[PDB]
Amino acid sequence: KSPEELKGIFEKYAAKEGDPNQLSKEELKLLLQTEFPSLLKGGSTLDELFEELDKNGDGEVSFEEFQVLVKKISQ
Ligand SMILES: [Ca+2]
Ligand SMILES: [Ca+2]
Repeated sequence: KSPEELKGIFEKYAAKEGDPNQLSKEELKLLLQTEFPSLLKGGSTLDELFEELDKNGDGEVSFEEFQVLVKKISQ
């Protein structure tokens, strides 16, 4: 799924809960569940995965750091 998809995915889901802009750890959950269940051919759990994803801040991800996901979908 191209950059132009994933850009539209991230934004919509980042706005699931109170905040419009970041992906919370518990917000990534729903995202993954709906859109990536078969794509997660790994061992990594949510929290472990989030903790690759979020550079060093610790509360919520945003598209910036989500580009690690955009890489790892080829991984
Ligand atoms: Ca949010
Ligand atoms: Ca962050």
